Amino acid sequence: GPGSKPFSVPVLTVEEMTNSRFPIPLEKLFTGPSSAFVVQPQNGRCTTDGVLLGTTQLSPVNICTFRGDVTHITGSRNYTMNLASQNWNNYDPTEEIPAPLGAPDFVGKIQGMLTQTTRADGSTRGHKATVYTGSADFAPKLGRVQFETDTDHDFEANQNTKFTPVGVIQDGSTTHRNEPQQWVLPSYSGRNTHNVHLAPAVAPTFPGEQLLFFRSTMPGCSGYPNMDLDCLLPQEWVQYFYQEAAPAQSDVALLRFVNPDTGRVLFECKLHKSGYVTVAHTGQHDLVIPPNGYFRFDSWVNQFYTLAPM
Amino acid sequence: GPGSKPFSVPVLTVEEMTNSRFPIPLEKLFTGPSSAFVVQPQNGRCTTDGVLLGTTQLSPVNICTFRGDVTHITGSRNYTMNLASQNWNNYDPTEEIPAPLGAPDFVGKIQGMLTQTTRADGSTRGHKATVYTGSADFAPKLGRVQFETDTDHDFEANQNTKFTPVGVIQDGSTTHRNEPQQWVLPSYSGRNTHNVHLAPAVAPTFPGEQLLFFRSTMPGCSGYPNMDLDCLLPQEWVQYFYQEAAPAQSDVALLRFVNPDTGRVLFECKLHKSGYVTVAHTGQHDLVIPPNGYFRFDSWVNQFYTLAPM
Repeated sequence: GPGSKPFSVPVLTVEEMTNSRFPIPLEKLFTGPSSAFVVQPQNGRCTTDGVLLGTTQLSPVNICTFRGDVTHITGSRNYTMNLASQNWNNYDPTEEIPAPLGAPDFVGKIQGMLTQTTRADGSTRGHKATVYTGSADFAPKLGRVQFETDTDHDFEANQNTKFTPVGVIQDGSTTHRNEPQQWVLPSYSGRNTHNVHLAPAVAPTFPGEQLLFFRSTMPGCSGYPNMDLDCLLPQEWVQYFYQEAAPAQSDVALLRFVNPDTGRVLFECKLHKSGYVTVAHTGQHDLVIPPNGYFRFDSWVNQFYTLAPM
Repeated sequence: GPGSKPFSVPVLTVEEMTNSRFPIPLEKLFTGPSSAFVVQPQNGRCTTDGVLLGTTQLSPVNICTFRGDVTHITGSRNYTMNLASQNWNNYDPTEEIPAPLGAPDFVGKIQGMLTQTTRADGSTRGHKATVYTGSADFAPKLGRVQFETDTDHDFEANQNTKFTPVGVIQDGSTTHRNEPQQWVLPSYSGRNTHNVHLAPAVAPTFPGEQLLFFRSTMPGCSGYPNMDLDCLLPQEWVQYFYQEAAPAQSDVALLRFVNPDTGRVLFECKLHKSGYVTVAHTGQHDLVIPPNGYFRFDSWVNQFYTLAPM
């Protein structure tokens, strides 16, 4: 970037920031144990010195979008989308990425709208549509995704078509909140293929520590979905580290979460250079924060620094 | 004072950035005359020293969203939404802004989805919905808007409801591309009321200059809409100026648009302190830019600096 500032984090409140895993605002901070799952999201991954990882790209509005053109599957209301790149050029499967940037990084049924414009006359059309990212034929890395829609006839072939995500759904005849599964990665090249070029899984290692999650509630569109969505970094931090690209002077940036209403620190945390945050706590806990609170970088420390409990 | 923290613009390409007037990426740059109509958008308004204006707020995903509770209009598929604030608290109509932050700043028919969760059991529902921002009863400043939907019964009252925008429609006539009207501000308190606390209208005043517009194509959902959408500043520039808060040393920052493939400047432009851009050109022109090109601040200059023609 064009500046010449030492390392910092942005002065932004949680509510001023955006989830890096779905195009919705952040609402709250949450910490819980993670030994019972694998935490390997591919969106919202960036080192503190500005290296984008996984499927992470810069604008939050592109997260969980797809673009391309569609072909109807006869005898259904389903369509295959042959993907374009984000700027409508040809999609290139040989790029060293797990999937097109911004592709969904969790297994679930994401609902939104497919929209389309006919080039010759500028006629337009749009329908509700869902992508099941755990389906065998979800293969964005190969350039193909299938959508279930509300039409069997009202999309043209060979015309620009976009999917805009809105929320998630669940089958209400089944155990409530059984999906989405935010920590289950899709198989980006389809069932029984191996993902490539992934951002690594993350876990706290220091005793007494847990991940700190930046949490939103995904809109629900049908049934009884699990709408919790946790990201490792706000999108604005991805954007800021990309732009600043300040070298990490140690493995960990010590951050204090400041309450400007009282002038006191509420808690401190470790921002790991590979791009995730830990805190000293044991158990599930919804943090209760001043709405005008923000994070502040105070010191470079190592991974063996002992945090004050919160 | 002299020696103030240096101003800059981010190193981001047009395609890496986001429209500040609808939650979609930027696609291109455009210049044309604007003397016959008023250019007074309320989103994407910020001074170079970081003062947000109009209805402008920080995250692009919130633009053209609404949140609140809904009330069915008997005998129709229409719902009144009684607005909440962006963080689900009560909305305050006496705040010194034109309308809730991020509200639409153009007259048009915006289609998306209304989604809702019932608190007691986590049941959910989602439906297509259109808001007409030129409607007599479009009064977001007062805390009320109307949505035409695809249901007459499947929303509950007194439960959190969100509108997520997707794109625009055209109907009510056979004249193509006559709407949306991107430079017509809504009457934010309803028909025959006066708007308040507006960001000012902008115009080129220097002979031979025109505004430079940051352009996207809104998705279309029905009919033959005009999908052009021009903002005065990318959302990332709003975010960056807010965060950096570098003092303006004059009223005009000279930017050069750099082509890293050649090392040479393609064009130069004026970034006015009050937050818009002009170029020296006469006529309508779609700029042909290298996709990796970006803007670079080179100097503060005087109001009446003469730009190189482009």
